[PDB]
Amino acid sequence: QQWFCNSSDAIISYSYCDHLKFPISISSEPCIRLRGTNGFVHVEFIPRGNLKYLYFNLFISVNSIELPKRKEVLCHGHDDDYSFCRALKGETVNTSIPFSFEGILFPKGHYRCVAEAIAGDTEEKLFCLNFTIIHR
Amino acid sequence: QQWFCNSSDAIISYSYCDHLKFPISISSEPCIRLRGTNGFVHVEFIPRGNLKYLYFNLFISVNSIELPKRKEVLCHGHDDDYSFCRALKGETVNTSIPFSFEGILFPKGHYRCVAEAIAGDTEEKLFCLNFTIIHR
Amino acid sequence: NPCIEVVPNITYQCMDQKLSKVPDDIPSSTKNIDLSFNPLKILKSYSFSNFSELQWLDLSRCEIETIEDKAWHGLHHLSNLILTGNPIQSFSPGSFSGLTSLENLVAVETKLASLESFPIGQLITLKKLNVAHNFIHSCKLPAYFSNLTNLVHVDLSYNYIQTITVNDLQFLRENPQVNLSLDMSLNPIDFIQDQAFQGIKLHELTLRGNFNSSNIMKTCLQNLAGLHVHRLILGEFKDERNLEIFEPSIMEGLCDVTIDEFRLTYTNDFSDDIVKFHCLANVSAMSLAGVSIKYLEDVPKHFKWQSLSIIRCQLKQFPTLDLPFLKSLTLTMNKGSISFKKVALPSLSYLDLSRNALSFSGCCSYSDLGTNSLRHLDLSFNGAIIMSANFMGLEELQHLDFQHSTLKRVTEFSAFLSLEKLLYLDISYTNTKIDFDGIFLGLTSLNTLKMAGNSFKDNTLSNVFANTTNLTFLDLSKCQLEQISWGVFDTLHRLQLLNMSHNNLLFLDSSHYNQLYSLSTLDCSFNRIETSKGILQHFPKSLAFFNLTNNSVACICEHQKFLQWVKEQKQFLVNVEQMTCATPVEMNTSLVLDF
Amino acid sequence: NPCIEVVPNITYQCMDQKLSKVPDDIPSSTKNIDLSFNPLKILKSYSFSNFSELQWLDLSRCEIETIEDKAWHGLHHLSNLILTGNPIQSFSPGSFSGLTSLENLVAVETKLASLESFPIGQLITLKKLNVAHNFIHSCKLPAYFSNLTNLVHVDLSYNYIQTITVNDLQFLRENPQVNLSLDMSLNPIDFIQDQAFQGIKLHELTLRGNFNSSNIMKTCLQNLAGLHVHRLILGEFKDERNLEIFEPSIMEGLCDVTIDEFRLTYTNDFSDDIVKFHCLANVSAMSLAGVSIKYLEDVPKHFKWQSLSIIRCQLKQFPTLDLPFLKSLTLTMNKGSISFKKVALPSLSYLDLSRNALSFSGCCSYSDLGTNSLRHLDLSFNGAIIMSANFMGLEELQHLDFQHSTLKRVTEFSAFLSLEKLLYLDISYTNTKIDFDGIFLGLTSLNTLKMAGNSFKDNTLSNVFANTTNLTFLDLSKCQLEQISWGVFDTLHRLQLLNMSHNNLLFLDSSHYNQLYSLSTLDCSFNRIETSKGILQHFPKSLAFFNLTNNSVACICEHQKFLQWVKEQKQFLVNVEQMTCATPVEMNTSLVLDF
Ligand SMILES: *[C@@H]1O[C@H](CO)[C@@H](O[C@@H]2O[C@H](CO)[C@@H](O)[C@H](O)[C@H]2NC(C)=O)[C@H](O)[C@H]1NC(C)=O
Ligand SMILES: *[C@@H]1O[C@H](CO)[C@@H](O[C@@H]2O[C@H](CO)[C@@H](O)[C@H](O)[C@H]2NC(C)=O)[C@H](O)[C@H]1NC(C)=O
Ligand SMILES: *[C@@H]1O[C@H](CO)[C@@H](O[C@@H]2O[C@H](CO)[C@@H](O)[C@H](O)[C@H]2NC(C)=O)[C@H](O)[C@H]1NC(C)=O
Ligand SMILES: *[C@@H]1O[C@H](CO)[C@@H](O[C@@H]2O[C@H](CO)[C@@H](O)[C@H](O)[C@H]2NC(C)=O)[C@H](O)[C@H]1NC(C)=O
Ligand SMILES: *[C@@H]1O[C@H](CO)[C@@H](O[C@@H]2O[C@H](CO)[C@@H](O)[C@H](O)[C@H]2NC(C)=O)[C@H](O)[C@H]1NC(C)=O
Ligand SMILES: *[C@@H]1O[C@H](CO)[C@@H](O[C@@H]2O[C@H](CO)[C@@H](O)[C@H](O)[C@H]2NC(C)=O)[C@H](O)[C@H]1NC(C)=O
Ligand SMILES: *[C@@H]1O[C@H](CO)[C@@H](O)[C@H](O)[C@H]1NC(C)=O
Ligand SMILES: *[C@@H]1O[C@H](CO)[C@@H](O)[C@H](O)[C@H]1NC(C)=O
Ligand SMILES: *[C@@H]1O[C@H](CO)[C@@H](O)[C@H](O)[C@H]1NC(C)=O
Ligand SMILES: *[C@@H]1O[C@H](CO)[C@@H](O)[C@H](O)[C@H]1NC(C)=O
Ligand SMILES: *[C@@H]1O[C@H](CO)[C@@H](O)[C@H](O)[C@H]1NC(C)=O
Ligand SMILES: *[C@@H]1O[C@H](CO)[C@@H](O)[C@H](O)[C@H]1NC(C)=O
Ligand SMILES: *[C@@H]1O[C@H](CO)[C@@H](O)[C@H](O)[C@H]1NC(C)=O
Ligand SMILES: *[C@@H]1O[C@H](CO)[C@@H](O)[C@H](O)[C@H]1NC(C)=O
Ligand SMILES: *[C@@H]1O[C@H](CO)[C@@H](O)[C@H](O)[C@H]1NC(C)=O
Ligand SMILES: *[C@@H]1O[C@H](CO)[C@@H](O)[C@H](O)[C@H]1NC(C)=O
Ligand SMILES: *[C@@H]1O[C@H](CO)[C@@H](O)[C@H](O)[C@H]1NC(C)=O
Ligand SMILES: *[C@@H]1O[C@H](CO)[C@@H](O)[C@H](O)[C@H]1NC(C)=O
Ligand SMILES: *[C@@H]1O[C@H](CO)[C@@H](O)[C@H](O)[C@H]1NC(C)=O
Ligand SMILES: *[C@@H]1O[C@H](CO)[C@@H](O)[C@H](O)[C@H]1NC(C)=O
Ligand SMILES: *[C@@H]1O[C@H](CO)[C@@H](O)[C@H](O)[C@H]1NC(C)=O
Ligand SMILES: *[C@@H]1O[C@H](CO)[C@@H](O)[C@H](O)[C@H]1NC(C)=O
Repeated sequence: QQWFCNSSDAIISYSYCDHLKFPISISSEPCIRLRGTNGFVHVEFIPRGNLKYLYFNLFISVNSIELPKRKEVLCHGHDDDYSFCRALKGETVNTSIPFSFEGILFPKGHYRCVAEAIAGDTEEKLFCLNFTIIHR
Repeated sequence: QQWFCNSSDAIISYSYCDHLKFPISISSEPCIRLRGTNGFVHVEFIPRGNLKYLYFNLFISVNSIELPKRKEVLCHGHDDDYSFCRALKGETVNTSIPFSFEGILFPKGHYRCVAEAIAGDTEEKLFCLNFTIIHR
Repeated sequence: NPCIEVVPNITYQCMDQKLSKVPDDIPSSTKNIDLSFNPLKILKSYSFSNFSELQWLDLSRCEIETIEDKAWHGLHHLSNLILTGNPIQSFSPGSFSGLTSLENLVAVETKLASLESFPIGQLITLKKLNVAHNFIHSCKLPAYFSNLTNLVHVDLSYNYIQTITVNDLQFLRENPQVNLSLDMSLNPIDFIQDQAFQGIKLHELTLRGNFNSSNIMKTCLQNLAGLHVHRLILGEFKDERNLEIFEPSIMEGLCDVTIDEFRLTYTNDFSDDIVKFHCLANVSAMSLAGVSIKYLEDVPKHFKWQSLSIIRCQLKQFPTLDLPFLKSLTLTMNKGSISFKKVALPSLSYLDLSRNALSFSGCCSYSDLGTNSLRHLDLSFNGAIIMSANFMGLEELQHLDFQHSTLKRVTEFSAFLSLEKLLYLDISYTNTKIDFDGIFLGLTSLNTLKMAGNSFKDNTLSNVFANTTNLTFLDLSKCQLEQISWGVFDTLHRLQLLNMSHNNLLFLDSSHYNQLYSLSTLDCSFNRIETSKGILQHFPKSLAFFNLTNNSVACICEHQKFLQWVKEQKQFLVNVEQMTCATPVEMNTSLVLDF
Repeated sequence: NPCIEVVPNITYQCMDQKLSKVPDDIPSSTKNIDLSFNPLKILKSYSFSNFSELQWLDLSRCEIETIEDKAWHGLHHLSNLILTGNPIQSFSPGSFSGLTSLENLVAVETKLASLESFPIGQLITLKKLNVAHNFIHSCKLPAYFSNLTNLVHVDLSYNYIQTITVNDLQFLRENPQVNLSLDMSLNPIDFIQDQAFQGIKLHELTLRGNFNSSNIMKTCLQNLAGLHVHRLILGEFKDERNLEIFEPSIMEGLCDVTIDEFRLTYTNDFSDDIVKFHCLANVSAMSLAGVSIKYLEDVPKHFKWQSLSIIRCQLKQFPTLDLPFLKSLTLTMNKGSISFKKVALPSLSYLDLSRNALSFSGCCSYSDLGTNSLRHLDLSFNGAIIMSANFMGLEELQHLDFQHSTLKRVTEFSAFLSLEKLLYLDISYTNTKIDFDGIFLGLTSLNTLKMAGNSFKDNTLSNVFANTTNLTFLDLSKCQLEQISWGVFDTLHRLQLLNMSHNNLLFLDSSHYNQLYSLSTLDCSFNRIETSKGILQHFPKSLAFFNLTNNSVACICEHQKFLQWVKEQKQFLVNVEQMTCATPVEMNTSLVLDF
């Protein structure tokens, strides 16, 4: 319900989590095509942690078959590559990150991903998102 | 008793095995120095196997501490590098092989090595030698 | 307390409840209060009077819009005060008055306008100051800084600064003793008035994300002549506008600046020629963190680099180096799988190649690193080392570390045979079937072994610890041992910690350990013991800790002597409380037979 | 029989007993006799009369010095006759008379002198002939060869041949149909008379170890103009005198010889330029075996190589290739640790990189090998593969083999997702904790899985075999399973062999296997079973073999029904004989309760 885009071959949607509702606005340009894409992802929110040791826990599910759990490090403290690694709790963050991906084949079906952002220094959850992708 | 040489820092000797006494003459030039060497090894004998799949089983012992067992392949059938890989049982072999070694440190003491040559195709023992090296 | 206590009478986390004033029922003697996102709108006099023990206060995103005169009256030990987010546009005088030990003021995003109308003149203890994201327009340092003697960092990042002039940093000319650390990242600097920096000395200067024009950056950098900096940090950010063409000619101007440690962070387009620029020769400590370099082919030989760091930088091939002055090379967390190449570094004394997939096929030869003075080698978390020599020339090493690598061919001969003066070996989690009792020969000075995920032949602890007298810390955990051969440990007269958890021991013996005069900890839990054979009075009395948890001791009168000793000499055991038995009946602690 | 019998009434090994005549008591109907090193000194008429069944006779190092006329009289089925070592200087006529089916005569080191005074004219079945080490002086083939129609190999190695002349190989000019295979290694050839080879066609020609002068070799090779050979083998030997300088100009002369497959073996000094010589462009199948090459940098693009093999050759870097005609590249048993590099081989259809330490970091991308027609990939015994793609372009593969490599990141997504037509997968002994039930998704045509040293999560066989209907051979041995989840195997309607040995099963169930209509072998030994729960009549009757050995079945009336079924339907079980029980009393086979 929060946000959804229809690409050429994908339908992407997200909604808030259930045990955490901390606002965050996020979108992309253009709507991703699981057949390889290259574009930008826009973010806007107000942290509730220091964003200095920020990483993600991803719980993914393909056609109801849980993969293992993924952990993606985004900032690590020492001369990070992104400008927002230096925001503080209460400080408006508003940015656009570039990305590209290509070369993998994805099984058709229905995917789900629960992506929760953790402040690594204190182990608190900054937010939790409930994603839903349908590849056709 | 069979043959022995005194190098600058080594004393090398060999004798026949106990459950196999098949004649073979073998020597080296110059007497090896365990501090790295470069020279030739002269061989003369009359095989009792085909020498086409010839390898060695080495049982080594350092100051009475058995290492694991080594297996060294010398001929393997397909365009081997040595002229004697093509001898047959009953055919006089008489050759000289060049070798070099350098770069390793060897604990002083007393070593022993039982080196038995196996014809790989029929698993028969062409000969068995009882070596004895004293490093000083 | 309308808020959640973390610790009894301390650390009262009160974040994000609908409040409009600091609670009155919060006990004094508290030390850390957090009122964030609460909808306060004005601070009032004496409101914090009783908290004369508080030393960490946070007021972020509260909608503070004004402040009463004696707001922070009674605060006497407050060190850290945060104020991010509050739209306090004008700080009228006399604010920050009561505070008398503040050490770290954070005023990010408070719609500030200038650093002169900032009544902090008397805060004579302030260490840090952070006013990023604050509408400021001029780098001009105000005069009252002369009073803030112990100030060692100022952060002006993400402001509206546009130009630098000679009369700014005037304070720094007249005061050649202030040990200040500046920062101006993300300021659209376009005109550094000539002679701006002259006779100025900073301890650090960040300039990441300033310029987006090649010539603008060239000339601005050029105007820095005269500076004398201890750490100059350059680079860009991924999510911002940035240069599309970077050429070593931009580095011009830096050719007359006394840099002392030059760090170069991410850069969009990067040519390996940048680092080979004729006016880096005097830099003392190069560094690269995130730059997508490919080949570090060949640097001149008059460069005076005394250090070199490459962290998280992509690489496709081990660099080739001949610097006769470099020491302490470091290449970590590389983003590729490279194989080691022979180098010639006559002055190297510290090497670190961890966290890469460094497959190092030949090994431990002076021919691989022309240094007779190495002291710290580290190849942890790498791909596959292959031993082919026993450190013939590296006879000074004092710190070796092969963790998580696949260590191949180490059981086939006395490796480590030449490391006669080594203090810290570590071979944990390298799959190493110890099947040769000479594997640790020559380590006459070792003090710390660490093997955890390593097997043995027959699951029997062989006698591999002779001639290792000085061992003081020994960790055998997580091996899958099933019995301890007789005679081991019989000469470790100084071992003080002997970890053996998570093994599969069937029982315990006391004839072992009988010569461990100095032992003091004998963690032997999680290894499914039943009893302690042998006379139980030969343990060393120096044992202070003995884990016996997650065991399976059978208290079915099995060794009544042991079942009594376990509940008698328990002032040493760990968690004697929940010592369950495993033979019906369970849930017990004491056996009926005494003495 | 004064000698040791190997097989009853066959294969009477009689080597090295002090004999002076073939034993009389050796039974007829024997097939293989070995009289080697016995001190015979003369063969006598009819001595082998009764052995009219012998087909393999060996007389090596016997001190045979003459032969009677009717020596080999009664031998009618003898195929292989060896005569190495015996100093039979002159073979007077009428020898080899009685032999009428000899297929392989070996006369090495019999102090021969010439190939004309060799009375073999009538042996019209002789396939091979070996007269190496035999004093011969002239390559002249004798005329009577016209009679030996089915002769396809002659070995003149290690003789005294000195020169070749036009009237030798005359036979081969007049007879353009003989399919002969020559060999002249180790002959001090120094003068090949001009026009020697002209209109001559051999099927193979070895010349290893002939020359030790650069110019001599150059000119001699030059004189081969006109030849037409199917496999030319060159090189040297390590333990002999050999060229110290090898330059591509020696290859001159070969520039007008119709080579069809050029093999180049060990060479003392080797320059990578040799292979890039302008007159190899027409070779059809290059090959290198033992040459210490370093860089195979860049070969011209008009070369017509259709194959390329590099075996046991040292290498320091993956070669770079662009041959638009090469197919079936092979690089095996390399003597270094190299990492894969991207190549462009539009016609490749067979790749083999086994037994190296090929660490292949990126993976399964058409971008790595520009071939849309691969059919046989093989990366066994390599170092560490790292999956990063699902064969996006290699959709023709039919044979994949990842054995003993460290296969990393394969459980994190559906790898193999694009290999919709694959027949033989093999991932044994790649440490692979199967913890994802989509790992084998897409393999709709697989027929042969092979995973042996691979674990599972919880030691429980998950449901990972859906959408693998066509599986016909499945090997799960040597996993450390401890139970089989319910529902597995429920659609393998064609599995015919199901190996599960060496697991740690506690018992057996029969509700499983109930849908394996075609099963015929169910090796389930060495896995410590106690009984067979579930009704024991749902097994498929098509089971012909059932190992139940090294088990621990308890015959303490535990499941009397099973203890009866095991000794009743035993015409299928394997080695029902030694079926011990493991609950006192042991050493038994039958239980008292019948029916
Ligand atoms: C000057 O103040 C700075 C604080 O910024 C101090 O610099 C630190 O120095 C330590 C060791 O001396 C380094 O590990 C840090 O990297 C430095 N911090 C930064 C961010 O630069 C410095 O100690 C002070 N100098 C004096 C004389 O006190
Ligand atoms: C011995 O090493 C073991 C590793 O097996 C340590 O065990 C850990 O103990 C800590 C608490 O002490 C736990 O948080 C960990 O979960 C344990 N590790 C495992 C793998 O379970 C143990 O601490 C070490 N003993 C000593 C004396 O330091
Ligand atoms: C067993 O008890 C010992 C002693 O209480 C634990 O040892 C402590 O472990 C922590 C974490 O490893 C260390 O930081 C301390 O230094 C250890 N203390 C001493 C002096 O030994 C041990 O971890 C416990 N083991 C398990 C597996 O529970
Ligand atoms: C000519 O005789 C030779 C025997 O030397 C045969 O050559 C073999 O051919 C097979 C397949 O055709 C190859 O696998 C072998 O490598 C060849 N042997 C050698 C040593 O060259 C050949 O088959 C015969 N040709 C005809 C027409 O029968
Ligand atoms: C199943 O695979 C196992 C490997 O564990 C095979 O077991 C071998 O059996 C042969 C004789 O059949 C023995 O010589 C080997 O020693 C066994 N291997 C081991 C590791 O012990 C077994 O043959 C296979 N079963 C089938 C049906 O082929
Ligand atoms: C169990 O018995 C079976 C059947 O006799 C053995 O299977 C044979 O094993 C050999 C060697 O692996 C194969 O060459 C045969 O093809 C197998 N026969 C069939 C049709 O299964 C099996 O090896 C034995 N297993 C053990 C471990 O003893
Ligand atoms: C995500 O949403 C689904 C319904 O769309 C829900 O079942 C699931 O529990 C949600 N995930 C979390 C982590 O709450
Ligand atoms: C966030 O930044 C973008 C430009 O990067 C700008 O267009 C947008 O207006 C900003 N957000 C708000 C709320 O103004
Ligand atoms: C080698 O000789 C020693 C005595 O020198 C003897 O004890 C040993 O058994 C011999 N080795 C073999 C394999 O016979
Ligand atoms: C063996 O060959 C060498 C030369 O390689 C020769 O000197 C020696 O005489 C030969 N052996 C005999 C027994 O002649
Ligand atoms: C904190 O306050 C409570 C109640 O006033 C009191 O009982 C307690 O002793 C105080 N100190 C601590 C450490 O809890
Ligand atoms: C301090 O405590 C006293 C008594 O506990 C109370 O009367 C007073 O109001 C408190 N101070 C403030 C500012 O609330
Ligand atoms: C420091 O503070 C005092 C306050 O008494 C003030 O008089 C003085 O001018 C300040 N220092 C400077 C340099 O202004
Ligand atoms: C740098 O960024 C500013 C802000 O958008 C822009 O006006 C200017 O044109 C940029 N510089 C260049 C060289 O494009
Ligand atoms: C600084 O480097 C320059 C070359 O860029 C060199 O000429 C000069 O001597 C150096 N200054 C020193 C070594 O003090
Ligand atoms: C090494 O140990 C052996 C016995 O295992 C001993 O003979 C030798 O003296 C030791 N080396 C020393 C103590 O340097
Ligand atoms: C071989 O000879 C023996 C004795 O003459 C005879 O008993 C036997 O049947 C013969 N055949 C075989 C196959 O042993
Ligand atoms: C063949 O066998 C017969 C009877 O067994 C024997 O008389 C005769 O001597 C044998 N032939 C030879 C050549 O010994
Ligand atoms: C083949 O053998 C016969 C023996 O009858 C002989 O007459 C003939 O000359 C032989 N062939 C040649 C080419 O000599
Ligand atoms: C080749 O070997 C022969 C035999 O020893 C020798 O006479 C000749 O000089 C060698 N050729 C060269 C070029 O040395
Ligand atoms: C053989 O190769 C030569 C170049 O070495 C070339 O000129 C000639 O055309 C080739 N012969 C063919 C392709 O038949
Ligand atoms: C793959 O398996 C799923 C269920 O596990 C099934 O729905 C799907 O149809 C299968 N794909 C085929 C048979 O191609």
